[PDB]
Amino acid sequence: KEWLPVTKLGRLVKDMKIKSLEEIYLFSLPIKESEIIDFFLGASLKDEVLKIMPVQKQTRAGQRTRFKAFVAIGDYNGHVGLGVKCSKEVATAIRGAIILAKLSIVPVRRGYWGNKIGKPHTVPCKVTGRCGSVLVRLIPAPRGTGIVSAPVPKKLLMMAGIDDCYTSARGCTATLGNFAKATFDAISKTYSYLTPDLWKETVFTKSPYQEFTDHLVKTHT
Amino acid sequence: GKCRGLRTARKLRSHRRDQKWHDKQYKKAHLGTALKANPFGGASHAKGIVLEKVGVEAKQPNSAIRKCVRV
Amino acid sequence: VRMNVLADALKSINNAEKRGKRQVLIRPCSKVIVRFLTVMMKHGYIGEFEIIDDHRAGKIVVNLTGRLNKCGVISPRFDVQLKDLEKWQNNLLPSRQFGFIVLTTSAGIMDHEEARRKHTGGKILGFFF
Amino acid sequence: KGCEVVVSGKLRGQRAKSMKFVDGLMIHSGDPVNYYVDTAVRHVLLRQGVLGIKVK
Amino acid sequence: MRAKWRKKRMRRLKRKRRKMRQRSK
Amino acid sequence: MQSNAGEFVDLYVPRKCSASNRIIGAKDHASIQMNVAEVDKVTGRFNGQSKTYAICGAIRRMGESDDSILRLAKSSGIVSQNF
Amino acid sequence: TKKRRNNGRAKKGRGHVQPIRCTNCACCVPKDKAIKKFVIRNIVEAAAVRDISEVSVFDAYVLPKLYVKLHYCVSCAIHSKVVRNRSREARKDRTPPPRFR
Amino acid sequence: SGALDVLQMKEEDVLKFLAAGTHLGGTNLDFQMEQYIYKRKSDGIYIINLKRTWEKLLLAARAIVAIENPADVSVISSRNTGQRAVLKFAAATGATPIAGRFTPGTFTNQIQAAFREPRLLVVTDPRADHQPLTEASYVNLPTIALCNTDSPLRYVDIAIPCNNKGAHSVGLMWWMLAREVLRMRGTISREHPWEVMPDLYFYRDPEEIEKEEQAAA
Amino acid sequence: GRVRTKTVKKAARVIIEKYYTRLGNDFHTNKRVCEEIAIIPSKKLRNKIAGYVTHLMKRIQRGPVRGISIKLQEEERERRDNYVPEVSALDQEIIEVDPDTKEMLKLLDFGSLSNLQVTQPTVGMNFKTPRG
RNA sequence: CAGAUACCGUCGUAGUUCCGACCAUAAACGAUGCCGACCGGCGAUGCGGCGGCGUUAUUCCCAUGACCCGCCGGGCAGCUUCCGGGAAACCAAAGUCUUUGGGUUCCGGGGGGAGUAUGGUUGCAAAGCUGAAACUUAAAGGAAUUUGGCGAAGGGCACCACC
RNA sequence: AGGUCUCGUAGACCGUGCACCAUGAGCACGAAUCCU
Ligand SMILES: [Zn+2]
Repeated sequence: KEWLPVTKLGRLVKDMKIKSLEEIYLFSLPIKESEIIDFFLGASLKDEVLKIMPVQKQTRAGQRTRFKAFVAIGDYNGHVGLGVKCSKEVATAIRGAIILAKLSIVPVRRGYWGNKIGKPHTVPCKVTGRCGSVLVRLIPAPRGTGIVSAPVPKKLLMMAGIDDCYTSARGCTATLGNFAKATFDAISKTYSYLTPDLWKETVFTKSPYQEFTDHLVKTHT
Repeated sequence: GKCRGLRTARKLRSHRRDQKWHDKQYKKAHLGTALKANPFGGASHAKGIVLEKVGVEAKQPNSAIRKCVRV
Repeated sequence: VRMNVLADALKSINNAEKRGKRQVLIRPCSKVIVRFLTVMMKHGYIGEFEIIDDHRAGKIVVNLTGRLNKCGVISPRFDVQLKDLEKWQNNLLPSRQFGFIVLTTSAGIMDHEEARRKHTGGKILGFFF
Repeated sequence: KGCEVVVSGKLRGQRAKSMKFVDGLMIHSGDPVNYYVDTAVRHVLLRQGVLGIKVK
Repeated sequence: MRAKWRKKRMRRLKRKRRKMRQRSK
Repeated sequence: MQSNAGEFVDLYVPRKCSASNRIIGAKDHASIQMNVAEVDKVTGRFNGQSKTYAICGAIRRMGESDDSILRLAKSSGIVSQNF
Repeated sequence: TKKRRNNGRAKKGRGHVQPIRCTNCACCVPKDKAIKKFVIRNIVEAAAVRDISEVSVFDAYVLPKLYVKLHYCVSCAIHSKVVRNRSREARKDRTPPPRFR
Repeated sequence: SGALDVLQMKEEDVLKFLAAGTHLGGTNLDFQMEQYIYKRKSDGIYIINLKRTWEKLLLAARAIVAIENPADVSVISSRNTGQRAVLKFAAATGATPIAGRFTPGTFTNQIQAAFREPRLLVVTDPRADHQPLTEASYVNLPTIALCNTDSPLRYVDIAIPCNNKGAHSVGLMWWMLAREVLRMRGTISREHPWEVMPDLYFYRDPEEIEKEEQAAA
Repeated sequence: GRVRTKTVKKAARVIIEKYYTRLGNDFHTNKRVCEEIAIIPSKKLRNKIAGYVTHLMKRIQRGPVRGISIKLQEEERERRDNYVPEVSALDQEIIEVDPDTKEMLKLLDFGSLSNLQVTQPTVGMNFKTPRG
């Protein structure tokens, strides 16, 4: 129940200067501190475990076993994350998966199918991610349909917050880590796709360092 | 698809026919030799009367004898 | 040898757009290539494109901008109807809010929404988004 | 400055497996283990069997 | 038994079967 | 971006590159934010106005970033025309 | 798998080269595959040169040299320890071994 | 940054550049370096146009003075030619020095005692400093580098074309960049030369130190 | 063999870095210093530490050392790189200027300079090592 | 050597060489079909052509050959790269592939039975092409990682090893 | 007229292939989370 911010970003977040996490995503700062997201996203950041599988490295005297835990965390109105940690026991492997998933979290965008009435509910276009041999598609769906997929990307898109999707996977789907990372990579690059809805040139607002350099030279060495 | 031409459908149909013929399930289900060698003759059930009761053992990992019958 | 000049031109401009350059040397010339690039210009995807006059074959130099995702060719030329085009934009366009399908029409080389509102159809050419 | 707990015996099964819980600093050789680490070995009489505890 | 000597043994068996077939016509 | 009512539905609009006009996500950490000071014509001193540009990570990883910044200064008139 | 960029030899557009024979063995090996070694030797070795020059009638008599070319099959080359196996990362070193004396 | 009459060279900076041998480059060529070269002469040395070096140097000075905190500028040197030069540059312009043994994971490992958060990075040779460019890629860190005609322009943003082999040119342009940064900040004069001595940034081996020990008292 | 441990070497290096004017080359004297100014739990460790201190003195009295920084041995480096000569080595009466870069300089901004001269080009163009 | 019609050593018939008539088989392998467009850099090599300070065929000129400096076209290759691809080894093609369509020929649907039996065709013959089925099986495989064992190599140690 | 001209001698590539050497019965391999 304490915090010493070792980085400049942590001090800026703690000193009530940076408003949301959206501008941190906008300038693409590397978030090397876990509890920045804890400070921004509160109790709505619900987590659950995907699979705890064992990996074994054999030695001369028997074989040594380690457990790696795939854990996805995310908020149901946008941001979703995913983290893999391999350690000795299971509980601190779960905690390492929590901290590494809270480190690696990205925002998503939501669009419309056909008609633009109300809140966005589905993915804006056909987006596709790939890791390993696993190829995952995310195709927009009409309103009130629901996610149709395997249960693991289904729960990943529900914790992402999208209500409607169409999916089509290919490859060794049974490897849950590769499938989860492929779905996370597919949903992460929605801000890497250029659309005519935002063809206008973005005004270059300054970095928070450019306005809070006085505060940081007061509070740091 | 490999041969993509606007006036090419007989070649695609014949090649698909040959590669469909060169299969396992389709070759079994569309040749008469399998049903000639089928004891049931392509039927779900069959009747019969008992010759004798014999006994055969299991494979290498499982150690038991399974008591089949000769009909 | 060469079969479609539009396929080579679209592949060349797609490769030069992915590498991030700004000028593309389209070596063939055709009426369908000029009309296709004119449609892409009218829908706000490219800028000033050239036609270099020569007594052999013209060359086209385009002014690229960071606006094109992928432009491609559907070979061979598939004829469509008005009801048949919906499946083509279902399985070819990435979304319904953007993207275009250019198809040959007796009214000229012209996209799919305009061919829909003019109650017509014809052979397909390609797509861009 | 450091401690560790070892529990050995039949832990939820038939084969005897040992769990070792190390953290901190801990020496093992020479004389200073006489008057820096304190060793206590106890036996626990469970319903299933016996259990051994080493804390240092 | 590697593949080449298996092929040679199969060739010898084929020769013997061909000879007994042509002598048993 | 916009609905039938006219409200803005995206959380934020992402940054667009100055040179290649591409899009910058939250995972490409190689993207920079160059601030270039504007110097007054007569005194040769800093005034307080700057001209900022964004360079994407791919064109900076490839090595073509410096001529992109040079062309940006050519278009903005910071660097000389004859050069 | 593919161990080397080439196939352990030095043909790129030929398909066939004339065969040669090993020295320790009698193995038929292709010419561009065999590990050649053109050794430069002389008549006497290190210390007999003083005795030869003492017994040689001609003053300042220059000593002759023996030039032979040695061709090795790769098994006979490795068994004679003229070439040794290398690591996967350091296999791609076409520089010759350094000479000092 | 030199399109006007106030940010050009008049008569003597060209004398310093010709005396230090900055115009004499190398014998090979990088594929992005034909912009800043004139043509090959005899004995295979590529000569560098002086206004291109001037404009890139003044653009680097503008980039340095544009940020507020001078301690956020990080100077890096690894070779022996530019050790004291970046120390004097950090003493003059307020930068922060790493000269010799840039440890890996300096900008990424956030628990080290030597972990630093800069905002602008400058080096002396991206061939000799191929290690801090990797961490400069891993964080949001633009780089300004002092490149020769043979140096690869990978992971760089502002490239100053020069000669970085001899220590004379390296010391001269570190002093030169120091004076233009101090001019654009607004401390020293523009028509009166600040040139109290330009040999303070030059590197010298201790053999000539013991030579002048033998020569003088 | 007699190879010193990281503890002995580290303690000797830090005791040279902290204290320098209270030691010497005599082993028993700085053995007594190392006994007085530090806490050492043994006699043999104290003797090993004092021996490595004496070896460090014999190293230091020759020349510079790359591991130990001493304030009395410091200020000498900035003494050597603070003073400057009278000649700046940049303002001479002759500058070696090739005719090609002279023609380059004539195109640049100038028609004539007061400190430049023109030499002759070489008769033969060889500039690379023979490698084929 | 226990056995040795095997490794080894000495002889030695067909064959190895040339001509005339056959068969059409190889790890015939770059284990990578042909044509065509695009997509980075660098040092070199072989050919043909173009341009240029200089040295030589003994001293002047020109052209030819021989060096040096560069360019163009075709080709055998090489180094490097976070273009990109792949399961990876790796590949400037094995890239431009879910953002899936340049033209076109052949060819594979888990492993074994099996390149087997019959039929046809070809061949003096040996064999070549075409080519199944019943039955049996839950794995057979490709790349890479860590102690493992080598009558594998390179360095050290031990009187529970030797001298 | 003078008398062994001068700075150190790693002043080793001299060494190719080295007898006989087979076999191994098997039952046991276990796959993990939270603070009150
Ligand atoms: Zn041999």
